Amino acid sequence: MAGPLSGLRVVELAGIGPGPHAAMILGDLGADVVRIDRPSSRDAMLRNRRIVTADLKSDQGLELALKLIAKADVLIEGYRPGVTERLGLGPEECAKVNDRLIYARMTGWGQTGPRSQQAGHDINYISLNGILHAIGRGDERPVPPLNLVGDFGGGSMFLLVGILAALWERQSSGKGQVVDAAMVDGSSVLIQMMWAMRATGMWTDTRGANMLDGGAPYYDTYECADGRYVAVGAIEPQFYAAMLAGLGLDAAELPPQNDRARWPELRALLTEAFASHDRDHWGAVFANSDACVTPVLAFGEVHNEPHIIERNTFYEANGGWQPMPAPRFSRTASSQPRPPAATIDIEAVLTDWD
Amino acid sequence: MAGPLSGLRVVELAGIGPGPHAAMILGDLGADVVRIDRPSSSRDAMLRNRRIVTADLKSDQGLELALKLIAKADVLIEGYRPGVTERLGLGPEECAKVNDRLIYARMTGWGQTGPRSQQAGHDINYISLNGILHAIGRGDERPVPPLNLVGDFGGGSMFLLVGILAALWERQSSGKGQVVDAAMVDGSSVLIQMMWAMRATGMWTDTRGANMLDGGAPYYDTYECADGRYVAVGAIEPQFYAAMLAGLGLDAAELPPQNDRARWPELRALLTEAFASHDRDHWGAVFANSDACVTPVLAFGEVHNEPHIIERNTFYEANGGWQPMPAPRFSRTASSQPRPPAATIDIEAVLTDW
Ligand SMILES: C[C@H](C(=O)SCCNC(=O)CCNC(=O)[C@H](O)C(C)(C)COP(=O)(O)OP(=O)(O)OC[C@@H]1O[C@@H](n2cnc3c(N)ncnc32)[C@H](O)[C@@H]1OP(=O)(O)O)c1cccc(C(=O)c2ccccc2)c1
Ligand SMILES: C[C@H](C(=O)SCCNC(=O)CCNC(=O)[C@H](O)C(C)(C)COP(=O)(O)OP(=O)(O)OC[C@@H]1O[C@@H](n2cnc3c(N)ncnc32)[C@H](O)[C@@H]1OP(=O)(O)O)c1cccc(C(=O)c2ccccc2)c1
Repeated sequence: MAGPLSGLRVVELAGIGPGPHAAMILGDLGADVVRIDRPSSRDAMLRNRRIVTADLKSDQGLELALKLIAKADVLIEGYRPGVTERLGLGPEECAKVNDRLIYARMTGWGQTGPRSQQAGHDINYISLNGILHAIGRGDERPVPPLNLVGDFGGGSMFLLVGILAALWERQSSGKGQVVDAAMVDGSSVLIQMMWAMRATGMWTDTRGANMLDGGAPYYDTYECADGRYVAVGAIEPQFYAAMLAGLGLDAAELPPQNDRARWPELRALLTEAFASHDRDHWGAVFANSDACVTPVLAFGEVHNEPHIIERNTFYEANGGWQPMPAPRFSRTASSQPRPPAATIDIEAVLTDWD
Repeated sequence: MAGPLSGLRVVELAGIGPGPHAAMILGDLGADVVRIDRPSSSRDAMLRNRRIVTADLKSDQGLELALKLIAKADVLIEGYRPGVTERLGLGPEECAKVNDRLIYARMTGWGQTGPRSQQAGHDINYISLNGILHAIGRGDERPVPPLNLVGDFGGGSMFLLVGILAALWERQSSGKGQVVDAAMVDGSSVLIQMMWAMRATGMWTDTRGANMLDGGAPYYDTYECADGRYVAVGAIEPQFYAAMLAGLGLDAAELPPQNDRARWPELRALLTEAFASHDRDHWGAVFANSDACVTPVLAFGEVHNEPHIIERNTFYEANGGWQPMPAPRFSRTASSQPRPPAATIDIEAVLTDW
């Protein structure tokens, strides 16, 4: 198996959202990933796995599972607190059969506290810690950033950092431990820059009035003549100057880049400029530029973008394109993901593993 | 130094955004983090858990001090355009000669090669190219940037972290380091792999504001309350949706079906009128301890008053401002409270200590 995590062994108890995403990235980087689902696969998030079923409520299902776990490095579970305990797959049961196991618990609200038993999804976790309120236009209700910030960014990715930091700690101590990854925590660390900026008077709680939330005319999207969009991210004054020259705009006509009181007016001037040509035109004009102006591509166009094609950021599978592994490694390179490995028998795996 | 990454030694060539966010988290988890800034130069909490040092790397003495640190360290982080470290004398090849155990971590937006590899850019630019930006915001309006959460951090720093830590695990076999190439355009593509999966199997359109998780579903969105503040609704599962309806006072019999997309306009109007009839804190009461997946959308400034946030110590206080505590959490080797940014140190003192 290709990648820096060759021969890492990972047991995944099937769930949704973050736990499966973390398992995927582990797979992607060469880990041996076995996912236990329940007797009751077309999701490419299940790439780079062996799938096995087992009623974990049965006596045998439990016993089989504990044999897997005994032979593994990492266990991932993404159920509400208490769930794995009741199955007899809790951290303490696992530590009897393998004091080396990294026990990885993926929740939204965490392991304890008043909301620990509440159902939730991404939108709920990011609502509570200030993140969701900060996203969208000011004259309007907050908009969910898909499920990128709670499930993945502040979720799976923190589970991963935890699984791999604990594997490092293990090398010097010989012992596993429990990783408690809560989306409400990770997503808060994910947005630490805003907490830093608010502390130094450089971020408000007003939506749509900030450097990076879309309120700044040099950090936003603009509609073009054809109804498609560009993104502008020209924060540094020299990039900003370069953009203005490429728009045909004389800097003397315009309010200061960072006079926030005149942003409305600046925006109107830039709006009229971008509107006068189509997206492709601006993509051309600004190629090789430090003006920080890029075409906003829809998913279906991404496969036609030179920089995407030539770095092979995607590969063709199945119905269509999928992201290749990340990040990239010079010596032990990941390989192209294996499609979801149709259900094998949990005994097979055990023989294969000893 | 507390945390699972105790012992880990890290050199960070000062940059902006992902590079320092990665460095911070390593610090957060116990790593020993030394940051080399240029002398043309702390109230940014993103530079917590650091020793800072000065050094002109353009000078001959600068370079060789730098090169000593690198020799005695496990990890190098740099986030400059490709070719910059080379032309400084700090490239991978030069580093591999004073320390072949080094994890050489390269944080960019566009990657190390290809047509955009020298273009300046920010978060909004990298997510504009891979389909992400286009998918965020309401359907009748231009895309809205999800702050810099998806490119810089979730799809940037966090992949840098996984790469560093995956390579550290690899260096337990081979005894040799390697080059980690983390590009935001790639990492953020893996961050959104779910949408690429659903797109392949007909469960996600390219139409902004018309999907299950982008705000198009009346049961996964925010709603404005009587007081002009908001709640989040994430009631995807039918059981949770039913619980929400009951709390709202709406009879399922009078509403269109939850997933009859063609009648979402009606459904949304009904839910809109219901949520609008009481204030956010009413709904907060009604639904606490419920599985209805309704939470208050708090602003940053109110987060410190939320019981579940307080009790799990998701935040700590520092220098007039709350800041996030490290994530994730570890049962045995817990992280400490982060130390504030430390006034500078002489690069000699550090080489001694090491
Ligand atoms: C955008 C969105 C997301 O945000 S995904 C992230 C959702 N949040 C979390 O994951 C946080 C932690 N987990 C939970 O809070 C719950 O898991 C629950 C999701 C609320 C469901 O609650 P429940 O259904 O009540 O489950 P539970 O955790 O309470 O326990 C159920 C268990 O089932 C039993 N058993 C488990 N394995 C087995 C087995 N092998 N054999 C037999 N039984 C098993 C356990 O014993 C336990 O049962 P109980 O004893 O306690 O009954 C998101 C992201 C991605 C996808 C989705 C979709 O919904 C979706 C759907 C279709 C297409 C695309 C997406 C949503
Ligand atoms: C939301 C937003 C973000 O998205 S942040 C992420 C931006 N993207 C990246 O980071 C990816 C890779 N990097 C770059 O593409 C460039 O770095 C550049 C920043 C575009 C432009 O930088 P340039 O100014 O051209 O620098 P360069 O990297 O090409 O080369 C600079 C070098 O400087 C020299 N030298 C370095 N160290 C030393 C030293 N110790 N002594 C002497 N010289 C040194 C090198 O030699 C080289 O110079 P040259 O030889 O080539 O001249 C974001 C995130 C966070 C913050 C911000 C803010 O802007 C902000 C600002 C204020 C408050 C709050 C936020 C924005």
